[PDB]
Amino acid sequence: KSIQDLRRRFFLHHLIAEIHTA
Amino acid sequence: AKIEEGKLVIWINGDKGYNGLAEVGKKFEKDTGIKVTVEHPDKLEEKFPQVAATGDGPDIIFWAHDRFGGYAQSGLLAEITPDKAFQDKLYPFTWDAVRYNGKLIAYPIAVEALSLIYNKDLLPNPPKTWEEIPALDKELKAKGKSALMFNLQEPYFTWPLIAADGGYAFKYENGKYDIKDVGVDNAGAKAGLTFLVDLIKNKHMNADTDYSIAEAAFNKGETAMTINGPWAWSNIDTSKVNYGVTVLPTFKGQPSKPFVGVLSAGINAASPNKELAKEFLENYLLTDEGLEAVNKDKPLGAVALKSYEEELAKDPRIAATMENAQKGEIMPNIPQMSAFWYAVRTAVINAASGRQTVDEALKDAQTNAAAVMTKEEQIFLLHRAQAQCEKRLKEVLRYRGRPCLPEWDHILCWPLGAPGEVVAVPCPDYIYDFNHKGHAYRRCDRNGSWELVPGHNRTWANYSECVKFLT
Ligand SMILES: OC[C@H]1O[C@H](O[C@H]2[C@H](O)[C@@H](O)[C@@H](O)O[C@@H]2CO)[C@H](O)[C@@H](O)[C@@H]1O
Repeated sequence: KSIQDLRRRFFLHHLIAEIHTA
Repeated sequence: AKIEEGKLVIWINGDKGYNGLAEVGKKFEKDTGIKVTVEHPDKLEEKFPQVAATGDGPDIIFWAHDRFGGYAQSGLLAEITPDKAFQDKLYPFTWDAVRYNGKLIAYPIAVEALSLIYNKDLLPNPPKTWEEIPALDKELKAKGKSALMFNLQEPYFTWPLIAADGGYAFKYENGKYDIKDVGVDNAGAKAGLTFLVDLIKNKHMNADTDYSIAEAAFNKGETAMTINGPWAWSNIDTSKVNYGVTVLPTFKGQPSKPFVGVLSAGINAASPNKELAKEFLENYLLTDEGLEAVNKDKPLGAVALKSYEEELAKDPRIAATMENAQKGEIMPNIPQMSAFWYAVRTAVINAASGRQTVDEALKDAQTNAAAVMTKEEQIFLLHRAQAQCEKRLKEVLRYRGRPCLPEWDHILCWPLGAPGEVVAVPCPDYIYDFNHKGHAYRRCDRNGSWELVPGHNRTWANYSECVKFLT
């Protein structure tokens, strides 16, 4: 696989988790 | 032969009419004093990018158009400058196949698609479906024969079956290919590869069958059917097998869907002979006489040159080729194609030999055909959208007459909200991982305040459509 996807997607998951409240 | 000012070296695949191409090259030398050498190195499509930079490539490389976007991306191909008058001589759709970022990067030669080739004496009526092949093979094995042998080592030959009921490479989203949307491990691709694997499990085919094994087997009357392209016909002519060329069998009622290649000729960017190369391709090869010289050696298929295709169209074998092509899809030429092919090659070899299950094999191919924006990049893009949002708030800032105010929520800039209404925003383009056809939603209450999550101080927001494709 690719580590850049892992870092990018983990970053986004973290951000989404805080903001998506539905 | 290695590149030299004042001579041409041409690479073409060993399955094509290289002798015929050599004859065109000798006619060129007789007319101009310019020597033209034709070679057919193994794995030439992989060798080219590895050795062009070191000075060991050819002046001209012949391959299907799918490899050429990668070579152009890598700066290995000269842009070709045929005038409109020359372009008018070839079919528009063939030029499209060799266009990369709005530039023509190769001359199209011929349109290739796989067909079902069968032995008329063993098989008067070939099967119309893949599903009937096992019973046909059981019947033929009883007479010391087999139903079908074709190359299992190259995914090009198994692709028509994988694609038949829903496998695809990249989704074509009007205009362009979406490299994040690969169709290698959906249900239809699994169904098709499973069928192939079951044929092997039930001993109707052998996982180790390659091109030369299948070709020898068919051309000696050992097997009733093969799957191959027009280039294969002249060896069958030599063999004197009574053969026909017909439509590929259906799978689950759906046509087999070959990936259609346009054999093309690109000019090496490292060549000091670009003008001579152009002159040879335009005035010698892409003529009725030039193409006929090649075609006589090994058939090209349906040629790009209209004047000669008009004569070739009459051949029932070319009609079958076109019918199969019409049921298939022209390959993308995007740089990602070689990663796709390597991934599908691995999957089929692994599934066919039992190294992996069909599920394991296609999951991995999906991962690899789709394997870059970094987190650092993404953070910058968010910072850009944020600044753009703040510039927006600068200028902006009875019953249901007070809107909710625009704001930045760390992902999206929310616009003015009408009181009492749901507010929908497209899932933002600058978020790489988002589903860009989706929307995120907020609710603006009747008093012009954004609705809060009950029991918390946070704003209600629904991003579930955006993160749709993140499991
Ligand atoms: O098998 C993957 C392979 O498929 C295609 O190659 C074809 C080629 O188009 C035909 O002209 C003929 O020579 O057979 C080849 C398959 O052995 C793609 O063009 C190629 O890029 C890809 O690697």
